[PDB]
Amino acid sequence: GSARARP
Amino acid sequence: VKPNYALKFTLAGHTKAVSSVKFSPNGEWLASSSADKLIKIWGAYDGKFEKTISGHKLGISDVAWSSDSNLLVSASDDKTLKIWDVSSGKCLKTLKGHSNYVFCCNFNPQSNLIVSGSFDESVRIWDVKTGKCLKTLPAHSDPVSAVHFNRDGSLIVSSSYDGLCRIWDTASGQCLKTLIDDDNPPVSFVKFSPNGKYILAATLDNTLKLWDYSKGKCLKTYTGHKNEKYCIFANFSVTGGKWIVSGSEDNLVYIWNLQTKEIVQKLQGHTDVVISTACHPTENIIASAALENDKTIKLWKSDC
Repeated sequence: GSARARP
Repeated sequence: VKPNYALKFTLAGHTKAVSSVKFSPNGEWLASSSADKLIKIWGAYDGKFEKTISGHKLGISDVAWSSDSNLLVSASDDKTLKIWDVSSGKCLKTLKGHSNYVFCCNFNPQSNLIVSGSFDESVRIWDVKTGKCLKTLPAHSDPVSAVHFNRDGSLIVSSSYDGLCRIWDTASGQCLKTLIDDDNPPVSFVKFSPNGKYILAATLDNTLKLWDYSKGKCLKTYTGHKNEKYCIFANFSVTGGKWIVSGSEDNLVYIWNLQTKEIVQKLQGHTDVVISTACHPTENIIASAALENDKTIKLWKSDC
């Protein structure tokens, strides 16, 4: 994933 | 007066969530970055896929163009930024020094510097030519969600989960202003207006605000969208009517009248959180992109 796409 | 954005293209090809889309300053291209560790380049006007750029070893949270549209910089969970030659696809530089995920990045207008923000709570300023880190700013007390230069590069604005927006003097690295809210909601996005006099700031309480940052006065608020969880890009649209554009966690693109604060359009069609929107530099074109249940980019066009 990527940090921006994770809550 | 309201825009009439209509869907023109859906751009499929990323295999995980899209994280950020940006148009090239010369208007030719859209770049997209993704949790799938890839950058993709697409034609801004016909949506045609151009190329894939790869080399990050973990996912990418942001991408940004140099002012001459020749370079890109990307921010990755692998704790690095990479500078890319768009024409060749080659990684020209790897920017090392953050100690946690790099979340956001931008070139200055001169495009001799890059600014980055990270989960390590710092803002770093990098020399594009050498790749050296010139300054590390102890900017915030929680992850930095956005970084942006103003029109002449003399200021940086940063935002954070710590609830603050800060304005920094690029040359010295000193903090010139802190914008504070008593409820301290996380600030999930910030950027300067095209003229540099205002900042647009998103907070994770479903709210966007337009600030005159020197006076420390909130001039406008925009509501109606859903934003409690993700760092969603928002934009000034100035090629036609003067709008504010944002993604939303209800899978819609929201467009407001900047001055009246009314919602003037909602763009339907994505099937997951619209994490990123971008406005074309010269045409009334919006790019939008969504998270893992969707993974597509959509291009929309309006007559105003």
